[PDB]
Amino acid sequence: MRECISIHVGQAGVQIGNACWELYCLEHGIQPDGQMPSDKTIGGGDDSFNTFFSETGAGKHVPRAVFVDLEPTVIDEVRTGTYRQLFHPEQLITGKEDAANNYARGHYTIGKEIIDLVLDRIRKLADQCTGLQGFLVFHSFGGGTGSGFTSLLMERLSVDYGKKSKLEFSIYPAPQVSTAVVEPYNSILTTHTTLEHSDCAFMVDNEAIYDICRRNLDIERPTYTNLNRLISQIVSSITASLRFDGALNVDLTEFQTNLVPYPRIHFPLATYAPVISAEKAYHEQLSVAEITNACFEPANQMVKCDPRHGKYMACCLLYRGDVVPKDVNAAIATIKTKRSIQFVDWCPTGFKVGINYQPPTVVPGGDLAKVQRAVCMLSNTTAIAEAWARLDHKFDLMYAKRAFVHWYVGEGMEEGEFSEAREDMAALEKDYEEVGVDSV
Amino acid sequence: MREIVHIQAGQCGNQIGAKFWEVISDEHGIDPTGSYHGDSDLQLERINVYYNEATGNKYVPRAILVDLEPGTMDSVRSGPFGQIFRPDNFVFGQSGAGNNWAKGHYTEGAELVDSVLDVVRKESESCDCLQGFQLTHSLGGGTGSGMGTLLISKIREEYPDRIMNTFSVMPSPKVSDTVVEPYNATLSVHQLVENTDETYCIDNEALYDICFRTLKLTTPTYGDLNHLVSATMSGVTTCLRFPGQADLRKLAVNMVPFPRLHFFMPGFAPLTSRQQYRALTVPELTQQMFDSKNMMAACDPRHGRYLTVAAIFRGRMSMKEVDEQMLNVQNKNSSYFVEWIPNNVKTAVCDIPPRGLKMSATFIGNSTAIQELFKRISEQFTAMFRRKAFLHWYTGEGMDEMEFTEAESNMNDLVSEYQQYQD
Ligand SMILES: Nc1nc2c(ncn2[C@@H]2O[C@H](COP(=O)(O)OP(=O)(O)OP(=O)(O)O)[C@@H](O)[C@H]2O)c(=O)[nH]1
Ligand SMILES: Nc1nc2c(ncn2[C@@H]2O[C@H](COP(=O)(O)OP(=O)(O)O)[C@@H](O)[C@H]2O)c(=O)[nH]1
Ligand SMILES: Cc1cccc(C(=O)N2CCC(C(N)=O)CC2)c1
Ligand SMILES: Cc1cccc(C(=O)N2CCC(C(N)=O)CC2)c1
Ligand SMILES: [Ca+2]
Ligand SMILES: [Ca+2]
Ligand SMILES: [Ca+2]
Ligand SMILES: [Mg+2]
Ligand SMILES: [Mg+2]
Repeated sequence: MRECISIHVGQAGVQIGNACWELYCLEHGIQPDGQMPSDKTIGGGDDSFNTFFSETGAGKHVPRAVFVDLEPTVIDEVRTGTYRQLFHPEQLITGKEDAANNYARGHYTIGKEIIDLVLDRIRKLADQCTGLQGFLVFHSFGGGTGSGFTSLLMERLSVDYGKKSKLEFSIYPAPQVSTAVVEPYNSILTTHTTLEHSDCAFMVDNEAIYDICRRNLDIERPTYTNLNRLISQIVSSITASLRFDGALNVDLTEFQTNLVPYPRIHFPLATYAPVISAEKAYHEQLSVAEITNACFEPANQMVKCDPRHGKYMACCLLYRGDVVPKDVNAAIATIKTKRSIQFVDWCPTGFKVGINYQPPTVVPGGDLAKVQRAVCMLSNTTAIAEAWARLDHKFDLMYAKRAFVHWYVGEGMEEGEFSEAREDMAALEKDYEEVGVDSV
Repeated sequence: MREIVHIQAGQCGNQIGAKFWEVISDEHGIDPTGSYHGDSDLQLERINVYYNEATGNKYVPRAILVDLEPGTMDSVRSGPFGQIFRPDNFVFGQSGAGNNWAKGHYTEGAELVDSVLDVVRKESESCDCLQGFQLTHSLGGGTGSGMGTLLISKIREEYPDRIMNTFSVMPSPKVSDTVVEPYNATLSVHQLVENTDETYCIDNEALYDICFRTLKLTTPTYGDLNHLVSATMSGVTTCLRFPGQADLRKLAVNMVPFPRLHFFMPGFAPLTSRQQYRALTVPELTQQMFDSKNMMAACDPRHGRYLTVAAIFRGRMSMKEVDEQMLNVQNKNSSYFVEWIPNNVKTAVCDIPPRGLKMSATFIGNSTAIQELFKRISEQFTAMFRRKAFLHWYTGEGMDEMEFTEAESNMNDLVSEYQQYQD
């Protein structure tokens, strides 16, 4: 019951999915062949981890996941990698020719040739669920598949599953690791097209993760592997409420109630701590107070923005590991006196807390120290609209000259779709201003 | 044989209800397996009020457990006295209510409600003469609030001349799970105004302050709060569970002078921290019982006036000294009792004390000061509703804004009604 189906779209979605499912297996004690010796109910069960893993009669624990990409080379590494036995072959779907960093090819020219097969595979996963809760969709904003095919898939999932919840983990582009000049175009197009189909979206700014790796982990030139290991820890913190049971556990959906005051205002800001190397963590035990205070350090946010220059509409603290409410309450009291956390006047100001007792885990060969306790803060702040503004400005510079637009028109799109998408973004920026103004 | 049918709905409703049945099962000498092992005939005199007698001298609570998710009732079934409940009396769905009054009242709750009524009807059909019903629930969630008030409405349709009583936990931003609690509580309060005869208002803020300030608990939990609710529920039902006077209707007739003003503030004494073996004198019991700090609605009685007051004293004590102290509290603070209801302060005594105490006192007030509770809720409701904040959770279930505006006016009318009798 309460199953969650994960969908990983494009290179960024697939590679982040690799890191997440490896981490999940380590947290739950699942071996690369899918066996889980601690699971005494063979072939089934209703344990908390069954939200993300189905079971076969042979004792295999199989991720409730589909991997999809329009070219094969990334998913091919999964097919031949360490966890190749984890997935059934039909869960890994590839085409031959990718979207060439063109939303139009991902949503139309190329995506339309594989969308039906993808939906059929998702249906096979749904049929095995006794109480499907919804989907988790991982994808980049900047790639042609991550943008165009994700939006096509989200539209089709609304039709085939109605208002069943769909959450996103969306990779927001940064110049240090970007691969296409037109990524601002693709980002605005998919954000516009997906907006009414997504119930909640966690943006991950690649530049924020890049800075954290360089600053806190002493990684000179972070790679996708470095970035994805950190992203997986944040993803794990957010989904841990769904995969583990506990007296103090609070379900992600209950945080969602507080985080989304209006349908379009559904982009929480995530902050994670502690991010520290083994060399620095040695003999340095980071307390509940220390990791909590770090949550309000802007340098630890998953999206670059200044919450001090906006207003809060919600603040949630998701703890895991050796944490008890007494220490949380004391930590929060301190913060409430040294940081002015300004809420809009129409919203309560109490922090919402959940605790999962299962301690954090790390993948061998990684950069993060193993820690006894960690926290992910999820806040709804008007400041996250800064991320839209930066993207919209790059869009405007190019679109005023119609640079690169012929690539999209040549694949069937119309200039009207660009202005329509950009106007929706302008309205969204204005919405974020409006909700922050005090009531009359 | 004046049977009462007990219903507990949602997470809060089932967790407080489970503790209530643990407390009174102990008082009546009923073990977790339903077998009687007391030593006083007073334990069984009125046992059929809350328990059905099964084969083999087994006593089974006349209780129905309701929820839209399985988690909490799984905990109850595995809890201390979980095995004492009738297995068929567990009625639950899988979807959950998402802290959403509309889901409990109009969609998810609507799909399950008929099966709950089947169990209610079954229990009512085996009653020699049913008094009425008691429901335990919170108002700030979705199942207890939304589906609980749906159940009350359908029970009144099928049993229109039976008394409906609730223990209703009021939300507070100090002890809050979600921000929509004032929405759910405002929607429920109107249902209660229309469809219950008596509602005990239990404010989570008052329960917290008692645990933190008086009981000196550094980190109060929901369990600590429920300990106070269990003790209070046992206190206010003593006169129903032991020889006295008497039944729900007679209580209502002497407590409720106007039909809509049926929301009570309960209180308990002693409330002692761990100096716990000290003997408590009748004056101490009487002074604390009327102290605002001993009350669980988070309303200052000195801000309003008592329409009616009931006080129950438990334990082997001097009934002569009880009257002297009671008559002393009234005749020393008569400015807070309306003078147009003569002799509106009634006192009752019960010989059997609660477990672990030589004597205790329970307080039931129908005070116009309860308007402060409804004012707090109304202000929190409007702060969000002015901006239509979080409404999409409710319109997605088919509700319209007009229903929120009507609930807003209904509760402000209720506040206005209390204010006229306070002057
Ligand atoms: N954090 C992270 N970002 C990635 C990763 N792979 C790609 N990206 C980012 O994703 C954007 C490019 O999109 P991709 O996911 O590679 O493209 P795609 O979805 O495969 O679509 P096409 O190749 O155009 O068909 C750039 O901003 C990259 O920096 C990854 O593994 N981790
Ligand atoms: N006193 C008390 N209040 C509770 C408890 N559990 C939840 N609440 C309160 O009830 C409201 C949440 O409703 P809940 O019963 O959990 O939702 P439901 O399961 O949908 O009915 C909030 O105001 C909580 O503070 C409990 O065990 N004791
Ligand atoms: C479909 C639907 C229905 C109701 C609200 C929205 C919504 O997301 N906003 C953004 C916030 C804005 C405001 N309050 O200033 C109002 C519209 C969308
Ligand atoms: C102060 C108090 C008293 C009694 C119980 C609680 C409690 O366990 N929660 C759950 C978590 C919730 C939150 N804000 O996250 C607050 C209520 C808190
Ligand atoms: Ca199993
Ligand atoms: Ca607007
Ligand atoms: Ca249904
Ligand atoms: Mg690609
Ligand atoms: Mg709850």
